[PDB]
Amino acid sequence: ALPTVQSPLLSSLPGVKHAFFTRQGGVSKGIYDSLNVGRGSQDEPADVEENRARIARWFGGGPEDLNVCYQIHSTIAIVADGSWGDARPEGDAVVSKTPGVICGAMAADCAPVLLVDPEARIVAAAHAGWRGALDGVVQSAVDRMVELGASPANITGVVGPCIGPKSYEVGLEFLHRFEADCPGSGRFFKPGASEDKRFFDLPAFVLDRLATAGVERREWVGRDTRAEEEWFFSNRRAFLNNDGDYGRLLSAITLE
Repeated sequence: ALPTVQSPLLSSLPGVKHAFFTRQGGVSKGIYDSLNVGRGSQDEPADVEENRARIARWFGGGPEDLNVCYQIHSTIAIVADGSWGDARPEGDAVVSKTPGVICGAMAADCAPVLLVDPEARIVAAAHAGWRGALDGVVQSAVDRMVELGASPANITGVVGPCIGPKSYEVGLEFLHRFEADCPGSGRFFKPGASEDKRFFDLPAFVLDRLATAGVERREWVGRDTRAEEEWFFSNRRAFLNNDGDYGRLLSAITLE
């Protein structure tokens, strides 16, 4: 029933269920309209819990089976072998080899990444904003999966809805940070509204991180959170509209 964005690269995997959720299908009101999963947001806590329950039910489980971190834009990848209840451990990636565990990541412009090694039977959900992506959250998630038994060369990784290259405007300090800290990343920047601006291609950069991490099977679903208000929440759109907060989209994967 819940609308979802799914990838052909993951939908064919038996015993594995994944989904990049939209803003539709929930109970939240106003700027949070329907499916807001942000426990750290200013929305009604009860509604947020109901939205999380709906998503958990889509997966065939319950709220306990949902594992989502207190995201801090780090490269910290946490392993989940069971329910955390209402606990939100600090981190930006959830990894598991345990059936029933739903690994989830939240976003509203940043890039969610779902990964899986279909042979070792290991899954993971990562939160890759510009900071996490630059610092290595993708490689970290892959490394954590490997600790559980995964093999880089057998991992499939998909980037979900996020702010697109036609929507992500950034300044020169941002540009220079990437050019200096990540050699060659300048190719992911495009001409902006002025010489003082540039458009950053986040999904392309994240795909590059996956490739550098040994992930050979990858893709971006090609959905722009900022551009498609009909389907996605967007921090950038919230900024431009002067909203003091925004709804959060969930992206998750699980070993059935």
